[PDB]
Amino acid sequence: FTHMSDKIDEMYDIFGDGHDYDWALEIEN
Amino acid sequence: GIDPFTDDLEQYLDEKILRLKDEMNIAAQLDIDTLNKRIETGDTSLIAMQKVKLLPKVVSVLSKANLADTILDNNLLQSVRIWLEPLPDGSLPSFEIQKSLFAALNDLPVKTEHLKESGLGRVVIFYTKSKRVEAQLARLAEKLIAEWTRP
Repeated sequence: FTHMSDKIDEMYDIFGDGHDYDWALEIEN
Repeated sequence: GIDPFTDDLEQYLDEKILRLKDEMNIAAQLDIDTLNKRIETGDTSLIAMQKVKLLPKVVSVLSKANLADTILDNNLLQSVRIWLEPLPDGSLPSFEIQKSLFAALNDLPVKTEHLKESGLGRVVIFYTKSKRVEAQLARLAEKLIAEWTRP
């Protein structure tokens, strides 16, 4: 639990902001 | 990518995975060229099949538990991410490729460091949003995201 707050930051390190593929999602639409 | 201070067997396995990584990258790039060529020229006969042709070889390596360390240590997952990425026209790779890759990921002991160096997390998220992904594969993607966003 000591650094459990840091887990958020780690999500970000893995996933980034989530928009790398928006261009492809927009094509579909 | 081979470690000089490892014995022949370890170098042999590293080489096997590094060769596969390069072959996967060539196959993906050739399919991309084909799909750009199919766009620049509207030649409708053009289909991308190099990834599909190499897939049995990829599945055979990914499914061997005793190759997990070598797969993870050499960043093969970076090539898997590239195989899952939408193509230049927004189209996904074939169902067989998606299903085979996700099923193999389900069995690998993927860690944060591997997701970080491969970018694999970002493409799996895309599979939970895409409208062109079959519902069973979206469930598998979601289940992987969940196994990888544990606190």
